[PDB]
This record gives sequence, structure tokens and C-alpha cells, in this order.
Amino acid sequence: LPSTRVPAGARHPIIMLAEHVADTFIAMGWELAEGPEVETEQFNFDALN
Amino acid sequence: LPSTRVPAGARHPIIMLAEHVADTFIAMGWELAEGPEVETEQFNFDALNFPADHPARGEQDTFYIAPEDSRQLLRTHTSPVQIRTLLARELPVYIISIGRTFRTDELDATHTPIFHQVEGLAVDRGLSMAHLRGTLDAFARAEFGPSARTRIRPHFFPFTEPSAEVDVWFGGAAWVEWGGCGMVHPNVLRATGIDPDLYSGFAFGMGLERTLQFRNGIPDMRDMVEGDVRFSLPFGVGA
Amino acid sequence: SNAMRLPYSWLREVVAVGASGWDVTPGELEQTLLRIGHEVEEVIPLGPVDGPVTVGRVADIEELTGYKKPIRACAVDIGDRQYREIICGATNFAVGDLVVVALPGATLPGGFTISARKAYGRNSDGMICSAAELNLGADHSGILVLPPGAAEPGADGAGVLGLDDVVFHLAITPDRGYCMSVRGLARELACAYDLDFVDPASNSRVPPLPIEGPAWPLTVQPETGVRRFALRPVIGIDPAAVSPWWLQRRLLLCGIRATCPAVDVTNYVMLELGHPMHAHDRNRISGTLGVRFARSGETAVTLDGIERKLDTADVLIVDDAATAAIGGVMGAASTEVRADSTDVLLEAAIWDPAAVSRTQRRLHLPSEAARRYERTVDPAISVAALDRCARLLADIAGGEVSPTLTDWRGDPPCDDWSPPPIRMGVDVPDRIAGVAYPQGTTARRLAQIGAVVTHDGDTLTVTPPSWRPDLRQPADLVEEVLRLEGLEVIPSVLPPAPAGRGLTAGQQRRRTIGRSLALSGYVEILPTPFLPAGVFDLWGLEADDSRRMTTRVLNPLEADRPQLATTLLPALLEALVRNVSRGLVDVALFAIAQVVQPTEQTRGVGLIPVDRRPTDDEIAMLDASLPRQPQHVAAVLAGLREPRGPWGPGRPVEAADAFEAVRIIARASRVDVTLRPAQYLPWHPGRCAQVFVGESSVGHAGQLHPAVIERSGLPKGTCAVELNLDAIPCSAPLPAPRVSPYPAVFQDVSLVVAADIPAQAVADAVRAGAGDLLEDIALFDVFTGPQIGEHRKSLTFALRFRAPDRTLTEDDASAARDAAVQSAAERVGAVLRG
Amino acid sequence: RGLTAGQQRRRTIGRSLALSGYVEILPTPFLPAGVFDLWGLEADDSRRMTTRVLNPLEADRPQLATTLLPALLEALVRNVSRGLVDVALFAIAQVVQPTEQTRGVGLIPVDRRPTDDEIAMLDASLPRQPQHVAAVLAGLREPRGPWGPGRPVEAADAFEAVRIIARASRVDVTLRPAQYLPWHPGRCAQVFVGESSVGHAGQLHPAVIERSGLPKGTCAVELNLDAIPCSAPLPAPRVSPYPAVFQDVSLVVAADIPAQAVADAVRAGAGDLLEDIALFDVFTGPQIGEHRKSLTFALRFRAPDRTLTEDDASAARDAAVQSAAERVGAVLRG
RNA sequence: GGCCAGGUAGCUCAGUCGGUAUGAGCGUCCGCCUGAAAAGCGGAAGGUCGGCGGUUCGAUCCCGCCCCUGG
Ligand SMILES: Nc1nc2ccccc2[nH]1
Ligand SMILES: [Mg+2]
Ligand SMILES: [Mg+2]
Ligand SMILES: [Mg+2]
Ligand SMILES: [Mg+2]
Ligand SMILES: [Mg+2]
Repeated sequence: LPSTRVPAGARHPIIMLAEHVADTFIAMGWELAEGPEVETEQFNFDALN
Repeated sequence: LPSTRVPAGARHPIIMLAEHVADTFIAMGWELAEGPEVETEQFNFDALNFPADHPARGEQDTFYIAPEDSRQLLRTHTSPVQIRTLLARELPVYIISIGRTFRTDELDATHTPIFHQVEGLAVDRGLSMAHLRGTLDAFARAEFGPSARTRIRPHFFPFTEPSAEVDVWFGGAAWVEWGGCGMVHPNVLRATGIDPDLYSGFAFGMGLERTLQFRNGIPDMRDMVEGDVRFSLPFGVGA
Repeated sequence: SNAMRLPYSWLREVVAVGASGWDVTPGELEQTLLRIGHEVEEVIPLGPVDGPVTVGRVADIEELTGYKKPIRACAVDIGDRQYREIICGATNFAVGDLVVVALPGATLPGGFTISARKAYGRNSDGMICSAAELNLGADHSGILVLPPGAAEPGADGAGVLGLDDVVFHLAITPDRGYCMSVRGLARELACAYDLDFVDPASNSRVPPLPIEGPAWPLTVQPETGVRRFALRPVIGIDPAAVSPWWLQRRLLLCGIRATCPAVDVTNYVMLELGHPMHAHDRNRISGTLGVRFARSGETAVTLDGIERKLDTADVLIVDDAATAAIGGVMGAASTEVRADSTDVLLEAAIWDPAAVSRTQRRLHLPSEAARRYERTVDPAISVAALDRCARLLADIAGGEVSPTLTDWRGDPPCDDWSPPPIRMGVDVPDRIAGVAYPQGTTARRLAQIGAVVTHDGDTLTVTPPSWRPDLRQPADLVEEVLRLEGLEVIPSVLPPAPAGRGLTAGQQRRRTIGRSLALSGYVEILPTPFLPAGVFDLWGLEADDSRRMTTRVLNPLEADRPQLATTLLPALLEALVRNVSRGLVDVALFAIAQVVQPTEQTRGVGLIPVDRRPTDDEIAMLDASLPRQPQHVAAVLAGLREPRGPWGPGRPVEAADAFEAVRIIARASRVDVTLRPAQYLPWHPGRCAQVFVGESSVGHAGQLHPAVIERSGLPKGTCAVELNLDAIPCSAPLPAPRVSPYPAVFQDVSLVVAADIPAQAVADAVRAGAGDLLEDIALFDVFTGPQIGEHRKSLTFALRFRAPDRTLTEDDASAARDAAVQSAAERVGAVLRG
Repeated sequence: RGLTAGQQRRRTIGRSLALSGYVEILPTPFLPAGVFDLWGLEADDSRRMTTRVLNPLEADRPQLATTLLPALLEALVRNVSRGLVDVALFAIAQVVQPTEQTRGVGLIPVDRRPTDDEIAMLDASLPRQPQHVAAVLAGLREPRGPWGPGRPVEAADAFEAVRIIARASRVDVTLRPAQYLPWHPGRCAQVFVGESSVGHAGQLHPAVIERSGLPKGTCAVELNLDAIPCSAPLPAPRVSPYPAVFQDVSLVVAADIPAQAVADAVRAGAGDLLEDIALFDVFTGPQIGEHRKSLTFALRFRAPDRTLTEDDASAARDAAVQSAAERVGAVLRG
């Protein structure tokens, strides 16, 4: 008989893929950074040649 | 108004600590190995340079598997995983192992017969005591904060030479013994088909129950292993 | 044991011979001993005492009668013209004995101030102190009696007793047997402090006694492993003599009791030089002394009066009449020294360490001599220790050293006891330490510890001394250099670890399962690997149940629990009983751990030579001799599964909660499971499911059998689940869903089946017949009214049909529904509800 | 050093919400056409101060997202309009909150490294952009089945999402009644970590629901994860081997008194003997005064060094009753 | 290993050297009480007194062996 009173949940695959990519690089010694989406043109174009 | 119709759950703090320790070493490129709790005497003693009929093997009490003189036992440490790794894996080797270990100690507020240990083993070209000390300091910083200071002092273990013990300084603040370490004995490398003139290595071992005892100030170690929910629940769900 | 007790004054004295004026505080000494590798278990200062604590002599004793214990009124001479009257309850002294008196105004260790009390109808002007009250020794049965000549009445007690001293309790590692003596520890301190060392066993400190002939006829069987056997007699010792106080005090502070000068001298030289010594009554030796293996069934009475069953691998000392000693463990009662012994034959022997270790362990005799021999004793100092004994005993007991000496040194005689030389690069300690040491550091440190060092360009040839049999490989020499320079100078450098692969799939799976169960209301516990006593009998298992084929432990901490866990449930149920029996009655526990399931009787594998790599066949052979150790996840539930609250009274645990635990683990493992009714103890045969992943069975779940619950003292309705994680294949699916933008069709179907038909079987049949158009199916009603036949039930499923490329008509969905109904009719005997 | 504390928290929050029946979505950062006008927000609402886009994909959606709710409520409409009417979605993403008009920074020479003062000048010219977690719910919260007909979503399900996030963050939250559009003013809770406001939760305003085409009874949550401090507590529990004492206390309070406030007052007065406390009864009726309610809490007392007498426990209970009288005006049920 | 000393209700313990442990505190159950509880008052249930044997007409108690703790 059905026993799960909790509805079906799921994390997004893209988040799951990002987690798997992040874990792959942490295992190689790398780290995870941060970045704003609203960016200045100094950091998005000017400082990148 | 209360809305949590689910009972409070929790993972055990020792499992959470092992998971934090495993994450700490994986973040440095290390991997996590496995090992059976019932181990042959060859891998628990003979391959680890334990001398026969010597107090190095005699004064250490062991849970032996029936019948008598069966060359089978409950492993006294996670050190046999060093033998299994060096026999199965290719060089270089940078591994940690977290598993149950068995000693014949009476269960009280600071001792437990059945506890969990963290074994570390690194084998590579040009590994020195400085690399062991660097690994130990990073380990202690991850578990005891950035202000954690360690000290190593000489000791003895059959499978290491030189051998040492690790103390930690995070009473209120003094030197407390954390675990044992040392360079992998060249006999252990020869017993696994490794040239001691080409490869060197170090190893270490810390008890998880002992680590959690002074990292959190827990009084009774009997509460760590008896399974009362009053001990686990305050630690939260844990991931 | 590995304990070494010694007072600082003695240790300081031996160091100070070569380093006059050397003196350090106890705190610094503890740190220096620790920094070179000597575990300091305790630092015990003697006393302290304050006020009038003086030596006295008991000049009279009056026996006060009529009490609960014999009480003595004593007149004590304390060195002045007025004898002090003191009441004492001890009976271990006589008139004329020297004692230690604490007078009124004195303060004993513990803050106890002494005053004159009116006790037993008499005047007590102080007290006669025991070693425990003075914090000198552990004895408290009687009072302390100093040997005659120790001091005169009126001497300061603290000075005579040496209460300014400090006792160091050391734990010596088994690789440093040479440190079980003042000689070794003093040499270590000379190394640590860069001091000139005068060896207390050298010929300048123990000048050799004459050698004019053999001391006793001796035959040695070299197969016993004896390396040296020396004998020298001391004749005409005074049976009335007692050891001086300085000797008895140093023995006491080292944990040894004084008895007679012959035994005291052997014990004292043992502590000073590290060479065990024994005194035989020579007048009780009959014929030639023989060193040989014991014979089968041979016994021997040790000098403690206990008969010892010997073994063919035990080494004995025998004469023509009896056994004289168990070689290197204990002497026999036949040649022991007694109160009337006048002629003594001292024995200085070096025994095989392995033979002594085997014998003393089998006989449960870890004597002071045994633990030193099993850790190797310097064979070069045997005659030195012998001569040191003979001269000290002759001096103390008024005897005369005999100029005879027997000295068996092997066949052929061995003249040099030095280990083989070792070749090592001059910078090898630098490379292993990661430290550039100053030039000459390695050579200086290795010569410090007593080795001979010769230089051949860049290669050192190092011959370790005879008392360091642990120095066999260059790594051993490296440790000597590093520990003496100090491990604190080694820098902290992170190793060059390569890019790793992270956690295995199995390691990530255990994390996900533990996280999901904890978030679902379960508490994790660590299961003990030892099964409780007769738990399978409580479960009512058959005698041939595979769970009973366990692995037993020879020496468990609980004799009733030797076997290892073939299932995680007994440990979880024990933790459940602990919780419920302490007021936590609504509990759900889980555990992820391994079990031990052997497939054959315990078969051991012989010793493989550890000088080479074991072949792949030998590696696979050692693995097959070990029991199988699969990873299991298990859980137990009792009490309320849903707590009470403002919503209602809560819900008691039922079997469906255990089935839900299976589904949580399944979703955490990214696999699909099927549940089928099963019979499997200790579960309830009507409320037990067998869990399958594909066609492979992975465990069981449900409510436990009520008879098992009663017999085990468990809460009623206790449920349990156990799965073998190793039997569940690791899966990494890659779904590629295509969301249909067209509307769906909602239809419900009511099917009547026999009560025994599982609902999942009706659902699978509906899916099989409906086809690809079926997007979702959910059971939402089970009805069992008499309108339905007896032993029958109505099941209503909600169906959702959707096409990927078109909008369906009601007839389109009804066609798929009718094919699903026909499929249920054929597979589970379903009838459309009328 | 691996994952930062915050990065670990976002994983635990995502794992816990999914295991609790929530489906994650990727929220779009482009606000719908006048979404705040649908919410009825005031013209001076801090959420209306958005960053605009010069060339948007759609000329009627050029505003950036100040809150994650418009994107989640949009994804909720897609699911409900396509037959999936019982939904619960969440999203863990950052938002955009400018504190002034869009200001520009002059060109800094690329041939050199900008000084730390030039870096700080470039950061201040950007919106704050904190990491948020939000969720929306509609339809059946508990699906129907053989157990029964299921439970529709209610405001308490949004508050439970807060407690799910709070447990994943290893922090304690307090909920207080509050008015904050687009939430229903009588079904809205402001969430607090210590003294810092971290977001809101509860049922949505019925006018907002009708004007947005949302399902009736839609509930929503939104928390500011950057306002929730990181915590790594080190508990040191000591399990008492002595038996406990079970007692219940019935307290009458005004209807507006939150049940958690009474629980906190009972705990503060009961002292260290109180091992557990749970509310299991909320009773109204003429036996109790008008606009009042009776709350019964189950209490568990235990000493660490002794067995208690019933008088020991009752003494701790009376002290708890006194503390509730002084803090929330509670009256012992007579 | 030594002679002792502990093992007693669900928890923590007291107490008995042969026919009731009139066991305590808390835990469990019932009644009064309450909308439902708790307290309060009034009552009940539950120990095969560590296990296996022996002695005895009968053993928690005496004897032997054993298991589990502290000195
Ligand atoms: N368990 C353990 N492991 C060790 C590894 C090196 C030195 C000492 C050790 N004790
Ligand atoms: Mg060494
Ligand atoms: Mg008890
Ligand atoms: Mg009642
Ligand atoms: Mg009552
Ligand atoms: Mg009774």
C-alpha cells in the first residue's frame, strides 16, 4: 500500500549538475567563488582586455 | 503554532565528525578508502612490522577470533588499511580511512572498547616529516579552528620510524594528546613491494570519540556510544 | 608492564658524576623527558612536612588492654633529656626501633596539624607516623621503622627520609628497554643536555673483581637462547645484617620492598644498571648447575611458594636435585635466600627475550626481571653488574667476595656484543626531517647515544652500542638524531597531493541515506558489533538459520557476548530498549554499518614473509579466509510515529512506517524497489515485506513478531527494517524528460480484487495495459463493505492521460483505460466495479 | 578549504526542502509586467526601487527582480494551468536591490591594478544583491490516498517551510504576526533570527491572488539568507540516568497571545529541570472567557544528579506558571 | 589474580543470614476531577532479588561453579 504521505519533491537538475561539478573540483583542491550578476563594465569588459 | 508534524531526527555526531574530517582531506586531494573490521593477523601485525613474541605485539591486547591461534582478529587499528591500499593502489598514495577499531578497554567516561579512528597514509617521492607536520596542522585547524596549535613529540609504533604523538592546544588551555603519527617504516614499504630508496611516507591515526570529547567538551563518553536520543538530538539534523 | 619509577635525587646523582652541579626543576625535567620520547605518567613530590618531625627511638612500650584494638603507650627518645609519651595503634615495632615522630605543631601531608590529644586515658604528645602519612610510601598497616644506624634520635625527619625528593613515574616504550634503569635514563639526559656521561656500569665505576678460577660447575644448552651466564660467590654474610636506609629508601621509591641484604642488593643493582640479578643460597645447590629447556609436564615451585606448570619452550636453571629458577622470570624456592643464608651464589644471566616473553605471559608472571629481559638487557654489563652486586653485598652484610667467577659467553665465546654496523648518508636525517641541520649534527648525536661512527666521504658507518639492539636500520638512526635535536624544529609544509576523485558512489550514497532518514524523523546510533546473549533464541530462529553462523571472539569483555553481528537489528533493538526504559517511548532509530557473515569455519592463513610483496594469489587467499562484511542499513520504530499536538492525538507506529523507511532509502539510493509479502523472523509473518531491487532480494521490513516482542522486552507494535546496501546496485540515471504542452485527461477506475492481491500488483497491471498515454496513477481508496464480496476489496485509482503531440478525446483515454482494465482482469483477476 | 559555510548551507536548505515535498525551479531575474501593481504595493515600497534594463527581451518586462516571489508565482501559474494543481516550488538565488539611482563609475586604466579604494568605489555603485530563499504553495499540501482525502495548503505550511530552512541553517527563528503585502495581514508572519528580521511567510492576500490569477489560498515564503548569520554550535549534552517526571499545565491567555510566547515563559520559569515541553491542546469555548484560549503543554522534568519527588517538579511548574503570568498574563486553568 | 564488597521493579536505590521485598522515589494503570489533561486525594499492577546446579518439605537469604562491576 502507498505509505508516502509527503508529496514528490525534487531539486533542479542544473543545480544538481552544478553541485556535481563543484564537488569534482573541490576534490582536486579547487574552491568555489562568488560574483554579482549586476556587474560594472570595468569588471565585465574593461579589465578583461 | 506548532507545524512540524515530523518527529525530531538527527545523525550521530561521530558520523558528522567523520564526514567533516573526510571533507577536509578530500578538499586537499586525498581520497577515502575502506577496510574490513575482521582482519587477518598478517595485515594487522605482521605487515605492520610488529615483532613476533615481542611486547610490541604482546603488551597490546587484541580481540582474537576463535579458535585459538587462528591468525584472525578484530583489527586493533585502521592501520591494516595502509597495507591493503599500498598493495592494491598505484603510487603516489594519499588516503584516509574512517572505520571502527577494537581495543580491550573498559567503557567509562573517557575510554571505550569500540571506537572510530581516522587513519591517514601518504606515500610519494620525497615525503618528509615536514609534510606530516603540515598535514597535521591543517587537520587540527579544520577541527579546532584557525587558532589551533599542535606539537609533536617522539614516541614508538612498530609500523613507523621515527614515530611521534600529536598534542593539540586550541585544562582550559594546555597540551592534550590527540593521536599518533610518524614516517612509514621501510619494512612496511618492503612488505608491500615499494622501494624505500625511491618512496617515503607518513601515517597518522586519531580517535573520533576522543576528538569530539574535547572539541565539544563532552563529559561522559558512555553517552557517545550508548545510543540515547538525548545525546544525538541536540546536534540537529546534520545536513 | 612498562612502568619505570625512580626518585629524582638518584637520577640527578648519576647524571652529576659526569656533570657536577647538574640540577633542574621537576617541571623542566618532565618537559625534557617528554621532548625526547619518555612518557611521564606522574610526577609525585614527597611529603611535604612542616614543624617538628624528627627521628625517635622507642625506649618503652606499655600495652593498654581492654579496647577494640591493641593500643600501645610508648616512651620515645627524641634526642633530648625528656622522653615523649606517644600512643600508637600499630604493632609492627619493638623497643629499640627507630621511628619517625610528628610532634604537636607539625603538619603532615594533607594539611593535618598534629596536637596533643587525651586519648585512651593517656597523654599523647604527638604520633608515630607511617609511610603513607608522611607521603613517603603506600604502607599504612603499620608505622615506619628505620633500619638500625639510619640516624640518631633527634635527627630531622624530612632530611633523613629525604622528603625533598620527587618520584617520576615513567612509561617506557618497548623499543627502549635500556631506559628501565637509572643508567639508561641518566644517559638519555646527558644526551639531551649535551653533558659528559660517566657510565655507572663502566669498569671505572665498577672495578672488576679478581678472576682466579671457576665459581661453580655449569652446563649450558645453547639452544635455549642464553647469551651469557655468570656466577660469583659471596661467603660468610651476616644473617643479622640489614640493608642501610639509603638503600631501602631508594628501593621503596622505585616500588620495591626491602627484605634482606642479599635480595635488596640484587634489586638495587637491577634498578641502577638495568641488569636483573638473583641471589642463590649456595649451600642449597646440589651438584652441577644446568641451563636447559623444561621437559613435558615438568613443574617448579617459584620462591613465592606456587607450583608452576612448565612448557618445553621454557628455559630453566636446574641442579642435580631440583629446579633453581625459571630462566629470567623467577627463582625457585629450592635455592632462595632465607634468614639463615650465609653463603650466596649471585647469578648474572642474559636470556632470550622471546623465550622470556612467552614464558612470563603464559605463567602470568610479569616480574621486574621478566619485563626487562623481554625488552633485551645489555649483555656487555653482566660481569660488571655481578661484581657490583658482590662488592655491595659483602660490604653491607659483612661477607667476603670470593675471587672465583664463572662466565659462560656462548659457544664459541663471544667477545663483542655490538650489533652489526649500519651505513647511512650523512644528510639522510636532514632529508627525512625536512630540516637542514648544522654540519656534524648526525655524527655528534649518534656518538652521543653510544655508537661508533666512521666517515667514508659522504657515507657514515655506524655501529650501535650493545645496549641499543633497537638500532638496526638507517630509519632507527634517523629517529635518534631527530628526537635529540627536537621535533619542534621541523617546519610545517603541505604535501604535494595530486588531484583526487572525491567520494565513491557508495560513500555518497551512505551520506544521502543518513541525511534522508534523519530528516524523516530517525535518530542515528552507533551499533555495537557484538551480539547480545542468546538474542537469536529470543527471535526463535531455527538452528540452521544463516544468521546464527557467526564469528566468535576468544577473549571478549563480556563472556556471554563473544559472537559478532550478522545483522544490525539486535544492536538497534538494545538501543531502543534503553531509550524507552528511560522515558523516551516514541523513538525511531537507524544505523548504517557493516555486519560479519562467514561462509566457512574460521580458517587461518600462515605467516607470509614480510621481506617481499605478497603475490596476488596470496592477497586473494587472505581475503577468502575472511568472513563477508557487507554494508547494512537498518531501523527500528516504537511508540508514536507522529507526535501529538494541536492537530490531534498523534499516530502509533505501524508496519507501513517501516515500509516507508524502505522507500526513503530507495529514493535516497535512486533505485526502485518492490515489496512482496514474506515470512522471515523476527518479523510478523502477516505484516512483513521482502524488499527487491529488480530480481535481487535486499532485505525485509514490517512489524516484529509479537512473541519476539514479548520475549525480548520490547514495546508492543515495534517495527523494524533491514537492507543490505551492498546488494543494491549503484545507479546513476540520466533522465531526459519531454514536457508535453497539451492538456491531460482525468479518469478514475474502481477495480474489485481478492483481498490477498497487492495494490501495487493492480497498479502495475493498469500501467501495463494503459500504455504510453498514462502519465500518472495514484491509489486513493480501498473499500471493503459487504457490498463488495467477502475477502474482496475495491481499489480506486486516479488516472491522468496525456499525449505528447495532440489533444486527446474522452474516447481516446477510455480506450487506454479499458485496455488497462482488461490487463488487470488478466493479471490479478480484477473486476470492474458494478 | 572546500565549501564555505554559506555554500554548505545552501545545499542543506535545498536538500531539506526537496525531501519535504518542494520542487526546485530556476527563477528568472526579469520581473513581470507591473507585478508590484498586481500586489498593490505602495509607490514608496522598497521593492519598487528596482534596476531597469535598457534593451529587454520584452519591452513590458525591463525591471530586475527585487524578490524571488514573482518568478516562483509565475512558475506556479504554469504548473496549475497545465493540470498540476497541487504544487510546492522553491528557489535559492540572489536578488537585486539598488539603494540609489543607477550610478556609473569612470574608466580605470587597465595597465595597472586598481587600488583598494577604487575597488570599494566600484562596489558601492552596485546593488546589494543578497542570497534569498523563497517558496510558493498551492492546492493539496498532503496528497489524498487510502489514509484519507488529503489536506489543502494553509499558512502553517509556509511557516513549516521557515522552520525547515531554519533547521537546515542550524538557527532558531521566531515568528511574529505582521502586515506585509502581498501576504494576508491576518495570515502573515515576519521571521526573526535573534533581533534581525530575515523575511516573511504565510498565506497571500486574496485580492492579490484574484488579480494575479493565482490559485485560491496560495501561500508563500521568502527569507534573506545573508541576514541569517552562519552558526556552528558545539553542543555538549549530558544524558541523565535518573527518571523523569511527566506533568501537564493548562494556561488561559488572551487570543492574541502567541503559543510560542507562553512556551518561552514556561521554559524561562521552569528552570534547568525542564527537559522537554510540547503543546498538545488549544481549547476555546464558553468555559473560557470570550476572546481567550486555553493551552495545555506536556512537560518533562529531569534532574542530572537525583530522582525527583513530585513536589520538586510541581515547584518548577509553579515557577513556570508565575513566569507565564508575568510575561503573557497567563492564568492557571481552574 | 587475592579475600572481600556490589548485581534487587521500567529508572535510581534501600532492605532482608529459609515460608510477605507489608520496599522507597519517580515510571505504568484505575477512580474522583477536566471539554480533554496534569496536579491533588484515593487505589491497583508489575521483581521469577545476576545465571546454572546443590542442600531443604520449602532458597533473594545457606553451599559450589560461572557471568557482569568497584577496591
Ligand atoms: N592508529 C594509529 N595509526 C597510526 C599511524 C602512524 C603512527 C601511529 C598510529 N596509531
Ligand atoms: Mg626507534
Ligand atoms: Mg536496575
Ligand atoms: Mg491519572
Ligand atoms: Mg496515583
Ligand atoms: Mg506494590
